[PDB]
Amino acid sequence: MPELAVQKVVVHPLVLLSVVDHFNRIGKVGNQKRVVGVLLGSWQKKVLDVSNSFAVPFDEDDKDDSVWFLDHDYLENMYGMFKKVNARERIVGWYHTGPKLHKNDIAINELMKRYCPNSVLVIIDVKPKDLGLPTEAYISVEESKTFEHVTSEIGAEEAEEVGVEHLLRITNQVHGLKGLNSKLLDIRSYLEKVATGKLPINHQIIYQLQDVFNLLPDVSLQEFVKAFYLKTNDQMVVVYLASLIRSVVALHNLINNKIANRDAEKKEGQEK
Amino acid sequence: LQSVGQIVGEVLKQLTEEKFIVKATNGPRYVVGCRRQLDKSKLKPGTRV
Amino acid sequence: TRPANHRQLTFEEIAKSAKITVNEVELLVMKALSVGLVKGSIDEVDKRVHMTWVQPRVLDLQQIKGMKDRLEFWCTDVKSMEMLVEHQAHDILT
Amino acid sequence: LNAKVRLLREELQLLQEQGSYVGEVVRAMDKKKVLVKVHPEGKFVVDVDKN
Amino acid sequence: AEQVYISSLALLKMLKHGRAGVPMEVMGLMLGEFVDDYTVRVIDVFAMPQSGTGVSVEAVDPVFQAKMLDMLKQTGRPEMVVGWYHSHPGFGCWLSGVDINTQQSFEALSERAVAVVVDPIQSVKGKVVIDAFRLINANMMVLLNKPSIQALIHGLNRHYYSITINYRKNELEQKMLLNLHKKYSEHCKHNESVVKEMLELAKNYNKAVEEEDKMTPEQLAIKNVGKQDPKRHLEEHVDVLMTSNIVQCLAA
Amino acid sequence: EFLHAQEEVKRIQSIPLVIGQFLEAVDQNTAIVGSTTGSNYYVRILSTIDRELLKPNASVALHKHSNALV
Amino acid sequence: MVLESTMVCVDNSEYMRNGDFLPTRLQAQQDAVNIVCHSKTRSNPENNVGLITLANDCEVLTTLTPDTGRILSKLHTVQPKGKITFCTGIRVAHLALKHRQGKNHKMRIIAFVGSPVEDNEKDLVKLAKRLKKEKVNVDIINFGEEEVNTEKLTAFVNTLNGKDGTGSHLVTVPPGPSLADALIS
Repeated sequence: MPELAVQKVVVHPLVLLSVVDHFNRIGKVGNQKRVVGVLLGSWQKKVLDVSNSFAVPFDEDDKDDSVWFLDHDYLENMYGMFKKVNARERIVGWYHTGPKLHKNDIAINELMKRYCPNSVLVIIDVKPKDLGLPTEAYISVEESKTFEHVTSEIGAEEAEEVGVEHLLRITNQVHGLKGLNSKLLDIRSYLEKVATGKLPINHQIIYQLQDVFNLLPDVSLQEFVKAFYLKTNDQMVVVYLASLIRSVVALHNLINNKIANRDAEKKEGQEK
Repeated sequence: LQSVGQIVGEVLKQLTEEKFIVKATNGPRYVVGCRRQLDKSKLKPGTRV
Repeated sequence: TRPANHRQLTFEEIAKSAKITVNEVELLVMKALSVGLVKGSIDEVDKRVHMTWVQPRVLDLQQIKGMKDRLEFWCTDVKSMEMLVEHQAHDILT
Repeated sequence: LNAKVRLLREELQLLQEQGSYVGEVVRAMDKKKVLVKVHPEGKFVVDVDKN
Repeated sequence: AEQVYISSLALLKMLKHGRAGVPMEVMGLMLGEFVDDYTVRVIDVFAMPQSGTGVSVEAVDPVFQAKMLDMLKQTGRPEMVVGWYHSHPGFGCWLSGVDINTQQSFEALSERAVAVVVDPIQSVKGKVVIDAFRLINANMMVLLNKPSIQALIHGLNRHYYSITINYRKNELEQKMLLNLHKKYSEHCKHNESVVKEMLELAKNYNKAVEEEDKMTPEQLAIKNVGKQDPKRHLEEHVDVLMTSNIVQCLAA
Repeated sequence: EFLHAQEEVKRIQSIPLVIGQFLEAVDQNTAIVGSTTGSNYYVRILSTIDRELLKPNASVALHKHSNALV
Repeated sequence: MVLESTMVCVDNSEYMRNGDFLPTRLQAQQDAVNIVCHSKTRSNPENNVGLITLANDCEVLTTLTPDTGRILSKLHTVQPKGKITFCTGIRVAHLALKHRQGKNHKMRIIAFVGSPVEDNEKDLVKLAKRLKKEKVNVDIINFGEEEVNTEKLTAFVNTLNGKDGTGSHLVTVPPGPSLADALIS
């Protein structure tokens, strides 16, 4: 089944491409700035549907994280024109490129908060971090800075979907290993850090691992599984029995076809 | 005078969210569309359109 | 020091350590279990308590070291399964 | 296998068309014409085809 | 002739806005660049104010366009207007007497401007329905009898001449698309999917057996007589059922 | 390539559509339909749908201009 | 006078609500901003002003605009609070001047400093030379730090000096009551 959540974000494919285009066109890139914009869209009962976006200019200092420049007024006037075009376009959130977070992320957030308590922050990188979905969404309010593993899926309107198409187990398994490796890197990292007296001293991180191990996996290993297994083969044995029968049934329908083809050919003179 | 003429119809039933049954008087029975600017709350079962 | 291989432990060992009698531990686990300090079930067929863990255990450091090697073994096992799949055809559900 | 594919692309092209009226022939005449009464419509004398 | 090149991003932008517009006319301005008169690039487009009466030659709003250009200029993407779009939704792709007049005003301003028309209601076919237009403006409309033709093209101007619609692909946008499907969340989604099926199997099994029992006496009865469209259906049905069971099997 | 062709055909006619009611199937891919305009035609029908699970009382959507059963 | 975009630095801090100025330091500032904006705007309609605050926490109240009304509104709502944030104020204004919402103009900062600024001189001189490269001028109109605190600021003007276009000006008035007739120099 697909993953769903309390709040949910749907981000349109149109939106994503727009960021790709913004990064190359503004031509400011090659200074390695944050490419930031405001996201617009359609929201209802508890669904963010990101219907629209627009880029915002920004210039930040390249030797100070306290000194950055952004204009509010630009947001009102442009918003005003959008309201005039389509009134089904509310302020949902904003976007930042990532792939790392800033202190300053907190600073763009305070502003969007005012306009609506819920401001989604989407971390979008074209440059492929992940070979599944390379876009991840968080929703943040400060305590400190929170995050949320809110689903991201690509819904669409009728027009949007056709355009996409104009332009144009095994998958599971590659991803599965991937995930293992990401955690693996983190442990090696943790060991290093602890060795060299670096901030990690988080209780949570040890706590999650311990429980996880107790359970064990069952697509490998037998160690914890063996008692469960005894039941398991018996159920599988039955599914297979069913499968057998149906293969004969299929085979039979193929015989009917052949006999008919044979008859037809034979009487004709024979020609395929 | 530039503005478009208005044909009278009744909805028989709602097929899809994009398809409706109307029995119009430019021609006969038709399956027709509906604007995406219009409310769902206005879809009501058996109305004049 | 490995995964769990059981969590059944009998009253006799605990009662000795606790220095309360065999009768007392039954009543006690029942008091403990009400609170949900104990997550577990009580088996009265061998007079053993099957425990279910939930303990914090704050600051592990040594276990962590071991944890890094065990996880590593796990990455390899899935990898093997993957190789075989790659070799033969293409998974198409249709 | 190729023949069947060629059959498909053809079919799309033809489909824009304009139909035929149903009638009933009242009687044939030797001018090589037929009198037909079309059902919601009137009756006409029409000139037979080739085949 | 001429070739207008429409951006990858651009087509999608055009389609969304017009669809909202349905069935009233929508126009906007097109931005991009000119090289020679041979090539037209359309990088971007913006919408102007809406009308339920229909577009008009005096329906242009000077403040709006002026203002927007500044804000786009600020973002670091200024360009001139290469021409304009207007919608016809099922009012025929062929331009009206009214639109030619409109079209003349712009071309008074320009030296040449393109009209791009989309039919958004005929865009719900599932592949593109876009048309590009210009006026009859000789040069290479002159390229039954031989003195007759050159003079005819000369004499009369302002007849409908559609032109070629194209695009140029861009590698980054192409890759983004492939990711938007997958046979972050996807990692979980795949694993989940394998699990869920197994639980349900008990129910699935029962439905799967039911279909098979109904289907068999039928093929026998049909065996006697000629064939009909349900026998085939019934045979086909069984084939698919079986395929589905494998996937359930595959999950463990 | 076979698949690609199959996509095109379903598109060719789409809504709005006119209604008629099926009189009879004359033969393979030919039918006599009577339209609810009350003008009866002899028509083409595209091969993508069953031709003897169609009822003799079934109302049918035909195109307007081409008059073929969609 | 000249074609220039000025970022106006208002100093909102707790010395600025004190009645060592008749009647209120914010009110005395307020008249001065008003005189300067009308003189400049009158020269040409092209001129632009932005507002930024040199105290509390640095904020850009407004970007480039040629309208007196915003300017005035902000000062009316305030009860001034804050501490001096001078070094960063120069830096956020400086970044703003680079890219505009107005017109292509020259860069000036007009600043009121009604509070006792103490800086780390060495870093400050580095920032002074970085400004000089981009050729940015700053004018400080200072009071409330002559006879209560040091004049480090004389050095600031001096350091930037090497030409007139960066030679800037320090307009010094006593901490006692003064009403802008001499604070508009």
